[PDB]
Amino acid sequence: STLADQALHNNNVGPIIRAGDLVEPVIETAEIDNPGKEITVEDRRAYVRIAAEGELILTRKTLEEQLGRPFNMQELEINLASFAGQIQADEDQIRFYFDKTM
Amino acid sequence: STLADQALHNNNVGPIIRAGDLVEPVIETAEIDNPGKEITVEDRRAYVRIAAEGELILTRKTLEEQLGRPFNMQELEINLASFAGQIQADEDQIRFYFDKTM
Amino acid sequence: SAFPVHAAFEKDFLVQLVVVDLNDSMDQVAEKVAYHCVNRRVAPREGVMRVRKHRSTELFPRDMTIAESGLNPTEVIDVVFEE
Amino acid sequence: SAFPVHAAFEKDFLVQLVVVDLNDSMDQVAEKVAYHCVNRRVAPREGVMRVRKHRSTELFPRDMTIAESGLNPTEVIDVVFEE
Amino acid sequence: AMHPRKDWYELTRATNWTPSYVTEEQLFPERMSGHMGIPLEKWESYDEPYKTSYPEYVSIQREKDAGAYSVKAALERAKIYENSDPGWISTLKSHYGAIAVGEYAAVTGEGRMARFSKAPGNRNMATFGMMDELRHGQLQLFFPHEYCKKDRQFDWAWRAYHSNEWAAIAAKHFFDDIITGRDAISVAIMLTFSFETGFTNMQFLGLAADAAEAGDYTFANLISSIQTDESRHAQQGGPALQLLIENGKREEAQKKVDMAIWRAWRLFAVLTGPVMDYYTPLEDRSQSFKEFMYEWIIGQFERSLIDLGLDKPWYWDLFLKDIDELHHSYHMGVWYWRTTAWWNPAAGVTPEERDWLEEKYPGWNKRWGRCWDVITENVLNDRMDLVSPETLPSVCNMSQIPLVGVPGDDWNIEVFSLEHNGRLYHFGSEVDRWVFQQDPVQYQNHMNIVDRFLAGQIQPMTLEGALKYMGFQSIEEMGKDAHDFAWADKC
Amino acid sequence: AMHPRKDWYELTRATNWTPSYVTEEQLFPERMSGHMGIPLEKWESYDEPYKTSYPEYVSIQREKDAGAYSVKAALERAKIYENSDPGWISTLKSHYGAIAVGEYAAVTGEGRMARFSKAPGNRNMATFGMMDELRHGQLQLFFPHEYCKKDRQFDWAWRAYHSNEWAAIAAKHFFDDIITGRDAISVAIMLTFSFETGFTNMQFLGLAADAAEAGDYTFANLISSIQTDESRHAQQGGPALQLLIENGKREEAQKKVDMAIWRAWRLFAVLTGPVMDYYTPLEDRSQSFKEFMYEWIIGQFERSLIDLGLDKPWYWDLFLKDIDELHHSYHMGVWYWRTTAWWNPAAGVTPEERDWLEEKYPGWNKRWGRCWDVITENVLNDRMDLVSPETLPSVCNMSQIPLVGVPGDDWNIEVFSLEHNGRLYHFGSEVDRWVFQQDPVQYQNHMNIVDRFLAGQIQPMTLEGALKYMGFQSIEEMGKDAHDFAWADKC
Amino acid sequence: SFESKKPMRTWSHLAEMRKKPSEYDIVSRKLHYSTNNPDSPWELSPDSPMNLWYKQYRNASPLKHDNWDAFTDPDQLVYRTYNLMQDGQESYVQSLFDQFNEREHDQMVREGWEHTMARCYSPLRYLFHCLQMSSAYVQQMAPASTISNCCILQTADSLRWLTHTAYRTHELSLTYPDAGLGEHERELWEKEPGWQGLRELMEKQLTAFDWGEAFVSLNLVVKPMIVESIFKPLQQQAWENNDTLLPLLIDSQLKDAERHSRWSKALVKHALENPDNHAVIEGWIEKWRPLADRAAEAYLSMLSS
Amino acid sequence: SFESKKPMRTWSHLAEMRKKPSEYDIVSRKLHYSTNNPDSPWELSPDSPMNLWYKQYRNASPLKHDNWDAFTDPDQLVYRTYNLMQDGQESYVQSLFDQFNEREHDQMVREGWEHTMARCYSPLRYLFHCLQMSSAYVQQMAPASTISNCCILQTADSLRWLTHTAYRTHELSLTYPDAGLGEHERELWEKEPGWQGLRELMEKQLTAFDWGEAFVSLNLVVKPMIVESIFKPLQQQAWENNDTLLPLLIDSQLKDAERHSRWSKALVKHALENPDNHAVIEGWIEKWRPLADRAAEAYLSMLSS
Ligand SMILES: Oc1ccc(Br)cc1
Ligand SMILES: Oc1ccc(Br)cc1
Ligand SMILES: Oc1ccc(Br)cc1
Ligand SMILES: Oc1ccc(Br)cc1
Ligand SMILES: Oc1ccc(Br)cc1
Ligand SMILES: Oc1ccc(Br)cc1
Ligand SMILES: Oc1ccc(Br)cc1
Ligand SMILES: Oc1ccc(Br)cc1
Ligand SMILES: Oc1ccc(Br)cc1
Ligand SMILES: Oc1ccc(Br)cc1
Ligand SMILES: [Cl-]
Ligand SMILES: [Fe+3]
Ligand SMILES: [Fe+3]
Ligand SMILES: [Fe+3]
Ligand SMILES: [Fe+3]
Repeated sequence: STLADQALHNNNVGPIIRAGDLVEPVIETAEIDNPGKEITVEDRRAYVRIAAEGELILTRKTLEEQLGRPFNMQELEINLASFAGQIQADEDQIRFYFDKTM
Repeated sequence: STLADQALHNNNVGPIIRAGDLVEPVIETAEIDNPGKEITVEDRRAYVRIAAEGELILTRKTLEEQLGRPFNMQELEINLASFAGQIQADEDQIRFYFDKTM
Repeated sequence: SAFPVHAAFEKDFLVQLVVVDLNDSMDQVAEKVAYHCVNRRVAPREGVMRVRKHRSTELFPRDMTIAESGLNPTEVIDVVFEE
Repeated sequence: SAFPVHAAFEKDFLVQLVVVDLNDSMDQVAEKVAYHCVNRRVAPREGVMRVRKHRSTELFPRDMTIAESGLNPTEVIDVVFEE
Repeated sequence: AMHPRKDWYELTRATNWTPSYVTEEQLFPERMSGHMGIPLEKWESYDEPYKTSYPEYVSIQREKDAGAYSVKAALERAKIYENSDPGWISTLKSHYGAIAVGEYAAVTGEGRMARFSKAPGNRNMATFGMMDELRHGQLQLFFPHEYCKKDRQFDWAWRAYHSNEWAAIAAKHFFDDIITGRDAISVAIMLTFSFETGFTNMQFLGLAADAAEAGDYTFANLISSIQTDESRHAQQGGPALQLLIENGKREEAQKKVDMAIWRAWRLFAVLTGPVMDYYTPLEDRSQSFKEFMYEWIIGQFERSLIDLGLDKPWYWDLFLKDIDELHHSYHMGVWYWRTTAWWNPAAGVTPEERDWLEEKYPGWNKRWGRCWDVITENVLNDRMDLVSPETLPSVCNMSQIPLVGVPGDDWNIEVFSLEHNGRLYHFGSEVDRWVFQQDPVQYQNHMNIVDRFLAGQIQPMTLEGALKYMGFQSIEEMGKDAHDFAWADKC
Repeated sequence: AMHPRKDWYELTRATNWTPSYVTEEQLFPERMSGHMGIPLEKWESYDEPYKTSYPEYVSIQREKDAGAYSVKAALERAKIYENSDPGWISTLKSHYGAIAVGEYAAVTGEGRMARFSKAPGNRNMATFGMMDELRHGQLQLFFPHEYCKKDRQFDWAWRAYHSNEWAAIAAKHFFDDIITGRDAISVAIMLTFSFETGFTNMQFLGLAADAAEAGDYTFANLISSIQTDESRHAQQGGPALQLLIENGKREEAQKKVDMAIWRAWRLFAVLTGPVMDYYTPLEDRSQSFKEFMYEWIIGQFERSLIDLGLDKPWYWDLFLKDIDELHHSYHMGVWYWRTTAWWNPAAGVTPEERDWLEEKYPGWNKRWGRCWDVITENVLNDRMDLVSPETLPSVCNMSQIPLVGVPGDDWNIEVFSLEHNGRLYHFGSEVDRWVFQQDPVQYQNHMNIVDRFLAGQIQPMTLEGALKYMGFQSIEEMGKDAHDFAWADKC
Repeated sequence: SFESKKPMRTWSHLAEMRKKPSEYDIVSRKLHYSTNNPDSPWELSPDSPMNLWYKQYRNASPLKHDNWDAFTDPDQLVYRTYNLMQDGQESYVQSLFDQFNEREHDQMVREGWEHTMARCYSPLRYLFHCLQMSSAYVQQMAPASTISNCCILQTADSLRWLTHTAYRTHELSLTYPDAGLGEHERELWEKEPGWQGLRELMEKQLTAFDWGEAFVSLNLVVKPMIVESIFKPLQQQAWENNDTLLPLLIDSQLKDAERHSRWSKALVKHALENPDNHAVIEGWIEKWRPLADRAAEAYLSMLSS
Repeated sequence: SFESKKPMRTWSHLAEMRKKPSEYDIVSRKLHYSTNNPDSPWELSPDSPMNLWYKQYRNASPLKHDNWDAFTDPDQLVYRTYNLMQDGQESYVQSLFDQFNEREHDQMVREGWEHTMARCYSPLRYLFHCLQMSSAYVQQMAPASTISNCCILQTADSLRWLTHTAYRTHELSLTYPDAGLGEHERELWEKEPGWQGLRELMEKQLTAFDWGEAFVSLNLVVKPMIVESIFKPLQQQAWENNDTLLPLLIDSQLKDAERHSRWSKALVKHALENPDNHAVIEGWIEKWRPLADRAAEAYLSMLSS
């Protein structure tokens, strides 16, 4: 429960990307579109858990650049296996975020 | 529960002194024997709740000086209605303290 | 053929022992409970009083008697108003 | 005069259905439970096996039969060793 | 020269030995000791944090009593009985009745420890605890005794525990469960830790603040001096808890704490709740019941419990909701059925009080206020038949207090029922049902006042028959409205 | 030019209207809708955070399937069936059997919402959810089908839900309670929020990591693509929860979440627990079951639940203790009674595995290890009669899984029993008993496999009779030790 | 005793088939386990609310058959092939929308056509969503997975049509911002006489809870009426008012409607293997047809006025 | 009907007394409500463990009386007056300890006396704590509060004597650090022959759970033996060995012991109002006296050797 309390008391948000061609482009995009947030990456081979504190944005424009081919934001669904945080998504970007601070 | 969480997450320790001749001497002693701790006092007329963060010491010697008459540490029981924290007490002093930090 | 139930009336603050009769209709059960609530602690209002097993969704039919209901003595019922 | 009980044996990981007899002593109950535990998942040991209602403090007497015990079918018993 | 207590204290508790002519288990039977199979040797680690010695105890306690009695003697002519608001007088009547003979029963909890605890320091501190509770029983008989000649309701300081009155059965069912009806270790944890470090501060210090605001110094001085003893002997529980945890009994310890806190809570909600938010004059209400709960139970007690390594009880969120709600309903029931109390409940619902209630419990007027609106209308129109009951409340088979909920605009009430050995029981909360299921042999054949009424034990089966069964001896003893409905004149 | 979805999306969910030819309650009956009396107008505020539109859905889903099927086709000759550790093959067998036809039952939970939810956005997102679960049902039949010709235990991908096999009854009793047997709003909260944002990540991503470590990319690729759909349709629950809280139904919402999480937990402990800590080869164990629980359920799901304004469940400390304990016992039972499973449990107790287990769960060898020591001795001495059962386990009347505890040095086991309408029920936890008491009409006349055995429904009353009742059709289908006890050679 | 048996080439339930099982057979057939136990469809108390609902509105339906599971979608669609087909159709529709918008098609419709669209076309989003809700109901109640699968795809098709309507309502409003397009459809559905027969029909159809009556009222009465009395007349009117996009859009929607008609007719053929079903089906058609007829009549008079 | 009655000058149970109730009467009399209901002493299930304990070891005791509550402590002590009295006695003892220490009393005892103290005096802390534990047991079991109050004060007195012994054991060790004072008492209590009769007596007395037998074995057998065979012989030996402090300390402890004897004898007098009690009391005295006698004999031979 010390372990459990510490596990629960996080503000980590971000995409969990399944293995495939979106892993590195999303990590790169997370770094670029959240300047001055540290991005943490946990590699589980079948998926990668990418996080930041409180808010993590992915913009279509940056993702397209990092992926290296035409990309529409809805396409991320092909590779977005899960996510931490609440989600706000439109044609231009996706925001993972929390209302509260623990 | 926001209110309750905040009520629970305190590290306040200290004596609750019932109305009588020990109230002001104990407040004075708490200030003197814990230099560089802020002492908080809540007056409830029938009793006064005196606290500090983490640890509050009362020494017999200071209490005797503030009370103005010969005083043995065990006598505090006449006026110690309750206390916050765990207690460690001997002929020379009483310590109110917590093991944990919330 | 006295039959004790525990009854909670809509908007009241407690559950009370109300002694009804084995052959009372749910309509008659409702009235006997209301005696001990309406105009004592609960404001009177228009509408039809219905009886259900405590916390239930299903209302008993108005004409159904307590013997037909399958309720056991000292079980808890609510008396509420149709929406 | 088959009598089903649910039995938890000391040091084992589960409760099992054990069918005993109405006129079995607690000693005989204990042996029938142990058949399904000792040397399967529980190491044998010295001492006397005793029977109690699940979680109880009070042990049934060794010579007491299940019919004399007042246990009901499908109630849970523990089989433990005297300290 | 004299030698300091630290140099010889260890010898006063070097009293454990290895039995030879009887077994350890015969000398300390688990049913009376509650050692949970933990051997004697492990109990020698027990270290009471609040020590005293015999010569210090008699000297200090002599001083404590000389002050309590001196203040009482000096203030006899202050006309508290005649000049105080009658709701304050009802507070004294309820306190002495609910408490005096319960203090004396606590002698027995402390004696159970002094004989049957395997921890030598516990046996000695329990000996002082025996003496302390003797003090408290004797003080709280002596103090109200002078009022016998004024008011027969003061006879209940002695009489209550000898009766079947509903509140006295609720008190005895609780104290007999946590104090006198369990093994020494259960007493250490349920009584000295859970009850005496947790809840008694509400009644003996919380109420003391109100007493001082009310100008009743005899009473505020008395109850705060009593709590000075509690602060010492209550420190028997923590070391027992620490030892249980160290010896692999944390789960058993936690369950005992969780059960005792809940049982204590429902009783304080019925006694202290209505006192603090309704009987005490508005001008004398130092803090609300909820505010005092947050100071004493949440800020102080729960923080201590966490420091000792226990967890918040499973029902914590339930408890917090209950603090906002339960006692308003309990007050309403006690007032509506006032004739069955040995004190005079004050309604406490003048417009000025209702404004305070709304500030302290937002949403109050749309809930309990709805019921008080109907009651107030009836009183104003002199429909008095509608302000007295003609049936029994349904009663919890654990707390012995009626089954209540939230009334008015967002009406919600829930009864938690249980079949057990061919009998149907009803409980006022999930937690009360859970307490029963923790130890059904403690409770299963107990019958609450409603169960007895339905079984033919109360004859005649009428309000009057119930009152006689409950021990009332004259028309004057039955509870009435404290102000004889004078509060309606302000509505 | 085309217009962006934001400019026309509102019109796709402007579908609520005021009924006139039937009443609102006839069109949305509470028993199927679960609107808790909240009027239609209030449901128009529902705002699904993970939107799509029909033309995007068909395009994207076309791509998702083209990849899943392409990878399967490309890896057909990789010899997974022949070359994988048999414990990995048993993992596939258990997954497809426990899951395929349950996915197809989830179509019905989503359909219940598409027809009966009063929230227009929910009805549309549930329409996509219907399609998603159709996908998942069809994928998880198509993928194992190729193995039918290799191994009859793969027939259970289709057969399991059509049988009375113990694990299939446990799965159906859970899915029928949370998915197909309750109103639309209960489905939103229990299925899409509690189960689909909480627990399914364990099986569809947690296990995927192990699958990738094991070199089974067909399977890891399949289950992670499936979870991409779940991530979308699972976002139906949060907005429903937010609305319930806003409309004064927080307590009802909280109770539904607390019940669904517990029910899901006991099932995952029996399926995923043994897979992660025992069946998966030691070298392929990306993290322990407990470590994955702390990542997905505690760090991710519980933090989300708090962000939405709900409270930690009452039984939180119980749950955490269960994570350290329950699945080790469940694994032991599934292995001991392996003949009643349609997969081959691996024991997973070679010395090297026991060292890992000890590191991941300190104290393991003194508890479960004590039982494995006896089993291991019997296997080594070829006392095989002692490694197969001759009676039934006692079974929980909620989870349909056996009643277990902690074995070995600090033996502790507890059954929580209940009388209800002249019948005795037994539960594996306080929480399972509580779930029953929350809604007894859902459960009261259900009979578990043991109840049926005692009632004469299973004939003959023998191990063989039980196996035939459970749907086994040939000697090859019954579970055996995965490695035919070859693991003993390392002991 | 337990005998040794060899691995089967397919699922045990299909192992006796003459022909090699298709993708359709493998992934679609005999998936409702809720029909196995007449006394408790679901693995719960046999008298739980949903058990009683299913025993009443599925098991006890007058429409009866000893092997509903034998039903086969004549199109044999599975999720995979449905998305392939519909991605093609939707891509075509999106390409039409794009090109017609480039040509400013909406600007050149006959004077006043925007008003006819606002009254007779844009409130169809309500009617289409009713078809969606109703299809979902037949899905959850149908006694074979092969029937339910037809209903799921039909539910998705109804949402497709709703989405076309939403998109085109919004688009048309951009050329014609003063016709109440995207603003007054609920008011029209609720109060306009031409919509009232339709709204009355659907509110009542949505409360027919027997699976057989639900299927017959939806698929054999309501939906063929929509093709005859709504889709085709609108194409005719569009042609008289120089709307060349609407007839092309409706032709794509009609491919969906004709597929729903095909599986519906296959189900009727399968059901009529039981002679009792003829009277059951006929009587439901006669119960529902007058509501359908009045629906169609009011709509057409609204459309042609 | 309920009649009007005037306020009483005292509690209802005392209102009929001839004399004005004393402080003692008001605060001490008839406080055990656990004797009111023979079938459930405590307000719990009538067959709860502690209800059964009380029905067996209190209610069903052979020692019987129809009004135990009428018992009166001849000293009529209440908590307040007990502390006044004992503060005086303890202050006197502390003053003796202080002054005798100033005079270095311990240095001047006869050669070897420190060894006699280490063997015959310092292990008394065990015996005294046994009296304490046993007094607490009679307190919790006694069927009247006036009896229980005598036992509470007696428990406190036993702790007083234990505390004197601890203090003096430690003090003596300061002058004589090589006699095992404060180090070897448990070993002696457990293994030394002279202590074995005492230790056997107390282990068995502590397991006599019937309230009447507990009272008789403790107060009428064990405690008078301690006065006769331990306290007085030690005073004699101290006098022969120039220990002038020990006789003065023992005389203060003897005032306590003589008070315990007074209430014990008052209780016997009260009990013997029932003629049946003579045989009950006599038989318990005869059961316990040989253990007491052997206790005393072994101790005295240890002391005089
Ligand atoms: O609008 C959306 C864009 C991308 C995702 Br992923 C989800 C929704
Ligand atoms: O040793 C002690 C000194 C003072 C107090 Br208060 C308690 C104990
Ligand atoms: O006498 C009563 C006490 C409390 C309630 Br609530 C109801 C009646
Ligand atoms: O008949 C009765 C009415 C009220 C009570 Br309280 C008891 C009995
Ligand atoms: O708690 C109770 C209140 C009133 C009665 Br009558 C019985 C019990
Ligand atoms: O078949 C079984 C499954 C789990 C347990 Br635990 C026991 C038996
Ligand atoms: O007789 C039996 C033995 C084991 C099982 Br499993 C079932 C029946
Ligand atoms: O969960 C169960 C495991 C084994 C049997 Br047999 C029955 C139920
Ligand atoms: O349903 C739609 C298909 C294509 C476009 Br562009 C818009 C809507
Ligand atoms: O019991 C004692 C009394 C006085 C002193 Br000094 C020491 C001990
Ligand atoms: Cl519970
Ligand atoms: Fe006290
Ligand atoms: Fe106390
Ligand atoms: Fe799925
Ligand atoms: Fe899903």
